[PDB]
Amino acid sequence: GPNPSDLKGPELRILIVHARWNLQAIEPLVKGAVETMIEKHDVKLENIDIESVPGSWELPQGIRASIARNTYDAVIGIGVLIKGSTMHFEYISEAVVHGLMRVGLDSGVPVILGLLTVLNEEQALYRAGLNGGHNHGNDWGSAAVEMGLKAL
Amino acid sequence: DLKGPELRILIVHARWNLQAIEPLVKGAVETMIEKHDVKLENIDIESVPGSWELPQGIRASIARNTYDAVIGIGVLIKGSTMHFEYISEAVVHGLMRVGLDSGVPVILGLLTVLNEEQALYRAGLNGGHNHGNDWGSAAVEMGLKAL
Amino acid sequence: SDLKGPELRILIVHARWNLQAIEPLVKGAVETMIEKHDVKLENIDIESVPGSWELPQGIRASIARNTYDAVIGIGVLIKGSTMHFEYISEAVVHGLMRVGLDSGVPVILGLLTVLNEEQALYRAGLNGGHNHGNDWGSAAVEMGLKALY
Amino acid sequence: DLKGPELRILIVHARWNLQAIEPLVKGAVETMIEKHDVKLENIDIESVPGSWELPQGIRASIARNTYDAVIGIGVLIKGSTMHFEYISEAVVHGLMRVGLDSGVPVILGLLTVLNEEQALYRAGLNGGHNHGNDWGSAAVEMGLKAL
Amino acid sequence: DLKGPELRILIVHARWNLQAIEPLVKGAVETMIEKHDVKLENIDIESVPGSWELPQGIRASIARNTYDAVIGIGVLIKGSTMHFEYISEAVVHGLMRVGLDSGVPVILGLLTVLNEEQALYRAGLNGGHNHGNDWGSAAVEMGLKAL
Ligand SMILES: Cc1cc2nc3c(=O)[nH]c(=O)nc-3n(C[C@H](O)[C@H](O)[C@H](O)CO)c2cc1C
Ligand SMILES: Cc1cc2nc3c(=O)[nH]c(=O)nc-3n(C[C@H](O)[C@H](O)[C@H](O)CO)c2cc1C
Ligand SMILES: Cc1cc2nc3c(=O)[nH]c(=O)nc-3n(C[C@H](O)[C@H](O)[C@H](O)CO)c2cc1C
Ligand SMILES: Cc1cc2nc3c(=O)[nH]c(=O)nc-3n(C[C@H](O)[C@H](O)[C@H](O)CO)c2cc1C
Ligand SMILES: Cc1cc2nc3c(=O)[nH]c(=O)nc-3n(C[C@H](O)[C@H](O)[C@H](O)CO)c2cc1C
Repeated sequence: GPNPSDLKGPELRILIVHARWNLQAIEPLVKGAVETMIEKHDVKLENIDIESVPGSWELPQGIRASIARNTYDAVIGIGVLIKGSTMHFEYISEAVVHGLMRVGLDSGVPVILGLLTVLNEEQALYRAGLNGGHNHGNDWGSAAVEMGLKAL
Repeated sequence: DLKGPELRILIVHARWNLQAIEPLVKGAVETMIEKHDVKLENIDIESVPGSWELPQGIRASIARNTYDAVIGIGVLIKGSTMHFEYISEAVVHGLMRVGLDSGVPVILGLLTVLNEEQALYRAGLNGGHNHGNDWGSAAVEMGLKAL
Repeated sequence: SDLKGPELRILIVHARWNLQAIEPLVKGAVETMIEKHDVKLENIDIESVPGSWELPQGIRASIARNTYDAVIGIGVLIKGSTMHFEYISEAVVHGLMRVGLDSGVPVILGLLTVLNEEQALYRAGLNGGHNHGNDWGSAAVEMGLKALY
Repeated sequence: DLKGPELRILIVHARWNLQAIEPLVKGAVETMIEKHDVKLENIDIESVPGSWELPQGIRASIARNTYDAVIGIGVLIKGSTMHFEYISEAVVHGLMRVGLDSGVPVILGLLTVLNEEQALYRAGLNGGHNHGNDWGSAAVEMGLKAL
Repeated sequence: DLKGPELRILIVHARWNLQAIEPLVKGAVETMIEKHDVKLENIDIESVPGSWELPQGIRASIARNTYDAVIGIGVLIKGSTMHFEYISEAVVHGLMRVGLDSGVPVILGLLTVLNEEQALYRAGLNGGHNHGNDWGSAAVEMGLKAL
């Protein structure tokens, strides 16, 4: 499984952009990422910006717009895509993931992937720390801090 | 709660499967006007032959005029060949690229369905929800956040 | 379409694998542009390349040499015993989208990605099918005009 | 008949599955020389460990010297993992990119097969047709059309 | 018989599945030093949380220092969601991009497997061949050919 770090980033500025489809799963993820950065990495509450966009499709664009306006040491993109009856899931999952990798590489700002691509709601909730699962948001918080520091 | 009386929105839609396209365009327009105070004269509506032309039509139009947000609308239905799989992927990638290259929010109004029924259901027919409404709200929201 | 493009310059690049299917497609695109959209025969350049893989590159080279208002890329890819079909279908389609977006010139997709010969011939107007080359011709004129005017 | 006595051709090939690679390189070279009058000293041949390095080895080489066309040759065989699926796609994409970025025609000589037999058959063994010959002609034609 | 006593090599590896990663890194390093005369001081070893961070970690590092070649090592195992499919593809595409953008050879040391056993087997355990050895030799070769 994952192997996080014990790094401190009191001076890091971190941006979190999350979609709003499936808020039930999004909230615990955001909260986990924030709590872990503060309590475990000494990031300051004032240095964490939180923005939202309607859906996962908008994540790469929202992130790109925000890092052009302000300066961040790392960004976490959070969203939940659930397979439905159409091929929508397959095609936008791929476009969004590609989009996030591009924004990070174009800008030089680490973009941490907080995108869940699941078959059903249960899988999402389970990865958000509910029903006995592990909250992946925590890992994302630690990844952001680590990448923020290594980025300089 | 978001109002954009000064927003300029572009809507580019393909012409294959007009039966499903029209309700989507209409739903988007009605929602922006009636619920976000966008002005009818501030909404440009253009069309292209098919979904393949969507990225290019949008790229050309945003180079000519200035818009706060764009909605690309089309309907791709799986057929007997592999056409559907390969162009769906290319068109979706194309739309993301035009949005990122230009800095202009591009809202995805592309239905990629197995059959006609699925598209109509997502256009508000037969008891379904009209996704066009969601796209209009998204365009307004992204347009405002874009500044 | 009631659109006329007597001043449009159109480029058609087609591959040579499966000429049986390629010819009717090219022919249908040309005849439609001329007879239905008043494009002038002398304003239509026709070029060929060995295979679909070369399509994006041939188009990129040609639109850097001359000026065109719209381009139509024509090729036929048929599923074989290897994964060749799946991988290059995807790369070629992506390449044609890229060339159109990089250059600003409308690229009409005239690429058939079929499971067998019959599907391609049918889409070329044979055996009771509709010739897709006609639609491509009309799309190139429309996009050419909207490219500018 | 296309003749290119003044063309400079580059051939970069991987080294995994040499049994299939050699005949492909050989067919491409023999065909350019014997049928298109390309000069032996005008053909550079380079190798890289595997297919993954093909795009990078080609990019490096066309930055150093000037070539009219390039042929990238390699063989990918489906194995037990998903490696085949993911690098086949990335390599093919990488080869298309290098060609478009540079303006130098890149001919695809990458076989993506399910097993060894399929690759040998396409290299001209066991009653099959050597695809290397086709690639040689394609490079000459694209080399001349590139100017 | 390639020797690169003056080569500077960078190795960036993720930390998911350390059980498989360590043997891979070790095989790569040992092979470069014992078989290609690369100096232990000239090998930088960095890590990142997961495979998703590999392309970015590598890009940041080759912007700071100068390396003749890079090896990106990570292990992606198929799970219950579609995560594996989507990020395997994006990471592989990402690594090819960083290598083509920068001009620095990037050796793919990414295992995309269906289960833990497949990964350990490819790391030289349970009778398998250590793929890290192959990657170390590829890096030396591409580093030397890169000039
Ligand atoms: C049919 C359909 C299904 C969608 N499913 C999701 C989903 O599961 N998760 C998500 O974040 N956004 C989803 N979206 C929203 C998408 O990311 C975006 O807001 C819209 O396509 C318009 O840009 C969906 C949109 C559509 C039209
Ligand atoms: C065989 C075939 C099937 C097509 N199916 C669709 C479709 O379902 N929806 C759509 O908007 N366009 C479709 N198109 C049109 C495509 O987006 C484009 O206009 C044309 O390929 C010419 O560039 C299709 C074109 C072809 C050749
Ligand atoms: C195994 C194999 C199958 C091919 N199938 C097609 C096909 O169906 N259509 C086409 O235009 N070209 C095809 N090509 C040619 C390809 O588009 C191209 O010319 C060359 O592969 C690299 O120049 C094929 C090439 C190979 C090696
Ligand atoms: C598990 C595995 C399977 C591979 N299979 C192939 C293959 O079928 N063909 C090929 O040219 N290279 C293959 N390679 C090598 C690849 O092209 C490249 O040299 C290395 O991955 C390091 O970049 C493979 C490498 C690995 C680790
Ligand atoms: C559901 C899930 C599965 C993951 N699986 C892997 C894996 O198999 N290998 C790996 O290196 N990283 C894995 N990661 C981590 C990923 O590469 C990355 O570090 C994090 O998503 C933060 O951007 C996974 C992350 C998630 C959320």
